[PDB]
Amino acid sequence: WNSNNLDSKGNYNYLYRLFRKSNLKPFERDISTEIYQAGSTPCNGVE
Amino acid sequence: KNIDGYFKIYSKHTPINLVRDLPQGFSALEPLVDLPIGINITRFQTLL
Repeated sequence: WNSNNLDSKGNYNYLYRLFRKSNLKPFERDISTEIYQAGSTPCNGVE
Repeated sequence: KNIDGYFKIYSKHTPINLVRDLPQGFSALEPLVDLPIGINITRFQTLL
């Protein structure tokens, strides 16, 4: 159902995963805060 | 074992005589519980 008329005020607290190194398995939650690294050089946790 | 959100348990409280290791013998293990918390535990630690 729509949350547009309530959750939207907009609302940054509803978040999604733009990148993952693979595709999730069923009901697999990724809570890791690891940055997505597209280079060979270590991100060292920083962007 | 974690399967379909189910951690599972199987147990036998059973007597033996050995100091060293698993005594040879065969006892099936019935289930006790199965809490479907859906929390994959790739690792674990006993508590002593």
